[PDB]
Amino acid sequence: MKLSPPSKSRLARRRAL
Amino acid sequence: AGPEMVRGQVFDVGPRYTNLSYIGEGAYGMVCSAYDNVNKVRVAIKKISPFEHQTYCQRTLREIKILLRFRHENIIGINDIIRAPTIEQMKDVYIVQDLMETDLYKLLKTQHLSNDHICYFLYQILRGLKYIHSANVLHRDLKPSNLLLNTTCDLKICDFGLARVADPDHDHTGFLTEYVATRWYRAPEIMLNSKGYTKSIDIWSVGCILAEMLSNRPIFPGKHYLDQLNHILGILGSPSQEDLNCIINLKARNYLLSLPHKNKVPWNRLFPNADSKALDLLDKMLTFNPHKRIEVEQALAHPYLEQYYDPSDEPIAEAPFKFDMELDDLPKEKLKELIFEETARFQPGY
Ligand SMILES: Nc1ncnc2c1ncn2[C@@H]1O[C@H](COP(=O)(O)OP(=O)(O)NP(=O)(O)O)[C@@H](O)[C@H]1O
Repeated sequence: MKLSPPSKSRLARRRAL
Repeated sequence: AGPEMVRGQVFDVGPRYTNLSYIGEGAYGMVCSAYDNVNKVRVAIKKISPFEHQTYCQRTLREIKILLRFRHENIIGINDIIRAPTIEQMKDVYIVQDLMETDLYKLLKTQHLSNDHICYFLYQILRGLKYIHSANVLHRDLKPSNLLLNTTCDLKICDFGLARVADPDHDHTGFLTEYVATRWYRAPEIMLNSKGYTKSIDIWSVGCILAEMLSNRPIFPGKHYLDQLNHILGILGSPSQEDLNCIINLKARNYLLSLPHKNKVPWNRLFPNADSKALDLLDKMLTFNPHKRIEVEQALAHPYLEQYYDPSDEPIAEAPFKFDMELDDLPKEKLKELIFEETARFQPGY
């Protein structure tokens, strides 16, 4: 499996706001 | 034509679920993916066949009751359960869940994780554990194979068959000698003691998982509990007498105390390429003395996890989890009844 960057994950995206 | 068989055994889950494909097996369950003809998506289905063994019945009941009650982004849910229409006919149970793409055990075989991935996976593990612990439940069996993962980096904890309500006076021998696939993530006190377990046993396991994400090797492997304890002592150094006073059996304690002295190995010597903040947190999770381990809330507030820290979005349970009665001393026949009752709500036309 090729992981996407964590920043693309929904929970991570909530934290980035 | 007919009920589909996978790797030799029937998965009697049609007509709703069809086109089965093997994913893998644990020590108790065989897991396949399946197409759900109602919702038009592929799902995961775990078949267990527990009813001839009291302990397997316990696992099945605990996992079903707990996962049906819990609701959290980083914990696998149960969406459906299939079993026979009568208790007499019921030999198998099929637990239907969201299909995750892999687990951490499988992924660590194939690749070394970046620090960014380690950090976010660790955050999710602890966020899910916060919810579990808030319900006064110990998972008791955290390990890479029960951390489910997707390509989006979403992580969900699964495999709650050994989960118990925290009770430091509860004395359940059985756990020490019952078969499991791996003991390498177990806290030292639970390799030796049959009671007094606390939430800190899960923090130990998470520490072991963190170490293994850093290096792609298990930190404390071993052939059995004595070998494993030697691995622990060889890294953490010799426990103090007060550290070892948590061990109940005096001859076990005296055995440990009599072993050759070991110095602590500094974490940055074992993991020279690891983030120093990660190692600081690791150090605070992997302490021999259970009372001295960081607990989940303070761990979430550790600097390693700062980019993900937000106490406004780390949900807790509405109430402690409760079993109606102590399962330990119930006959397998009574446990079967309780499993039948808990699964009734999913029967067609209920
Ligand atoms: N919802 C799921 N989606 C994808 N894979 C899953 C899912 N549930 C389980 N698995 C996989 O199936 C394996 C076994 O599931 P698990 O619930 O741990 O089974 P078990 O036999 O009851 N307990 P154990 O021996 O501790 O693994 C896991 O390690 C995963 O690889």
